[PDB]
Amino acid sequence: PQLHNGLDFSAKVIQGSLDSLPQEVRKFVEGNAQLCQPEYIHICDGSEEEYGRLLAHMQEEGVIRKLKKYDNCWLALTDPRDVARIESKTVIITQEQRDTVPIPKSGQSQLGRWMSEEDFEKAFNARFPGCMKGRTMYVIPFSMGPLGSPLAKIGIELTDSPYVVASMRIMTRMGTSVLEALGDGEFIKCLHSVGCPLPLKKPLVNNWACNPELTLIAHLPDRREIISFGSGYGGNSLLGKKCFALRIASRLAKEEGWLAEHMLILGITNPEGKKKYLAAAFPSACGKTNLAMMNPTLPGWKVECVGDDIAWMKFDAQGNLRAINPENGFFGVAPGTSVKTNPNAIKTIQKNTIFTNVAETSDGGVYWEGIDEPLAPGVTITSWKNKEWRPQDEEPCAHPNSRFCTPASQCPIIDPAWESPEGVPIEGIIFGGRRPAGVPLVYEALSWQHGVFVGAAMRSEATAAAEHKGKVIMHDPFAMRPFFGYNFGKYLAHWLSMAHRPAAKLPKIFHVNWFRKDKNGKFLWPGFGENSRVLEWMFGRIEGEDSAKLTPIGYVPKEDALNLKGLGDVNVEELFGISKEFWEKEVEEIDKYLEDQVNADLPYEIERELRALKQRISQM
Ligand SMILES: Nc1nc2c(ncn2[C@@H]2O[C@H](COP(=O)(O)OP(=O)(O)O)[C@@H](O)[C@H]2O)c(=O)[nH]1
Ligand SMILES: [Mn+2]
Ligand SMILES: [Mn+2]
Ligand SMILES: [Mn+2]
Repeated sequence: PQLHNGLDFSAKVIQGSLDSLPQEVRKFVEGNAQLCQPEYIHICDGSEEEYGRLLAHMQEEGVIRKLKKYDNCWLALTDPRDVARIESKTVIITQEQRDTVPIPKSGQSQLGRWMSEEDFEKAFNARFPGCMKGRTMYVIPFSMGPLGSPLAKIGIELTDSPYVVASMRIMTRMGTSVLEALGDGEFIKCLHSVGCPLPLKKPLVNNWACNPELTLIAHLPDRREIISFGSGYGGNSLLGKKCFALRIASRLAKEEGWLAEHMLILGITNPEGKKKYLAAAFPSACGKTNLAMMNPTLPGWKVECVGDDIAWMKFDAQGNLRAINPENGFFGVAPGTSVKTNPNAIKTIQKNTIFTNVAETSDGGVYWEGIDEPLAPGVTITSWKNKEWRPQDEEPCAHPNSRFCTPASQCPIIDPAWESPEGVPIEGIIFGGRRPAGVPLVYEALSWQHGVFVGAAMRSEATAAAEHKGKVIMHDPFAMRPFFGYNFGKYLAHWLSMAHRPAAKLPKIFHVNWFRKDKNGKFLWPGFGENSRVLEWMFGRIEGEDSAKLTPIGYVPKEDALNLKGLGDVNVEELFGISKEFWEKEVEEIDKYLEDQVNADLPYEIERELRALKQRISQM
């Protein structure tokens, strides 16, 4: 009810009907409409018609450009201040800090950013009231995972950015069919605003609405709410990806007995017609997308992509670990993507794809560093800064975090079961990162508990994913450091508890390093499609082949166990060398890290593995 006309936003709905929404969806929409005060409300139906008008609208506003060279591809150029997912502005709200992060022993926690309810209410009320003035509030009903899938979860994102709507249509299942599937069911509440109410008080750069100063990405697992303000870029605004599928989801999985992980999923078929599914957790910019879409160099081997970033996993009745990709597309880094590195990505992004902050060629194409493709005579390049760009300048023409947003269905090697609601059985889990020294090409864990320790001990050199710079080696256990939804110590115990499941078929756990370098700073391993040779060894090890040698850090391939034909010039000694001096140092850093960062919440079995690894090394 009401005594005036300030609560019924029906007159501002320009597509859809507040009446057709489930009760709790309407309250969520109208309540924030009253708080944010949008000029219009647009309930997305996910149709092609809506998508086409949205793109046309953004093209008329100067928000996106049409890439004439390709089929329905578009380029967005962001404010240079809003070009990446901001980890320092990402917080998780719980009544108790210990629910979100372990209480460090000495210093500040790297496993998460906790904020109290009281502090968040002050930050929230300082940002959102009236933040959508003069703008349209889009209502995105989206499903993470195939509709009707047992591991699928439904969310509603409210946003004032048509760029977010278009991207969410690619990255999720979005439209009217989700509302019908949701019914009166529970849903994750996602609220997003670029934080630029009209009239504008700060001139917009590149027609990119954003509020860097007030940027804040908040998670409230207890209330099932994601609240993001100030940024329109990727992980900050596509709330189903990191905020939902990893942070919120990891907490739900802990409660409900499954796993939400930062893992690609790929199926691999060998020359004998046997096919296995693998999952791999690498930190950002460490090769998940290249591995998941690999073009294998070994004849008779086939790699198929289920997903390249997020895996939701759960043991089924038979004891198999089943995984689904909850996403609907790929949001991959553009630079470095070439025909020789990731030809399957090139084939995917040639249509129905949105590019952000890559360079544009004069003939309506895209360009970026590492594309490894010559341009025709006369073709000029416009940088992501919307300026004439020559290869002689030091400015890269594409931002290092530039992106393509492409539908997964267009991947030529998309797995025929990538949308199966039952998921795919995982028989192996891979951990890895950028280690320039010490860590061999591949080793296999000695047990489940050691495997969990291997994931917890993961380290990798600073890349260009968050706001980290320089050449530093940091910890990123399970490749989840930016994404833990709850106490990491409890996360370890959750992983360890899977070994207690009856009839559980635990997958083998491997650790790979594509990035070891020699004394000259040159990669010892060619990588890319050649990684199929490493997958072949894992494949045989899962079948039980006696191809492993025992070392202090785990099992490594026997001599001549790796198919190295066609290479031969590879320095195998330095590539699999295990140095006592290096690993003595490695255990100590892991020890100091786990002791400080996990402290009282470190499971004993993890501490035992650390002690056991320290002992085996000391006997070298
Ligand atoms: N040396 C080497 N580099 C790689 C390999 N795979 C990927 N890369 C590089 O790592 C960067 C990011 O790769 P990407 O697949 O997007 O990583 P993701 O963010 O985990 O999906 C790209 O620029 C690639 O050139 C590899 O096997 N060897
Ligand atoms: Mn990722
Ligand atoms: Mn990627
Ligand atoms: Mn145990």
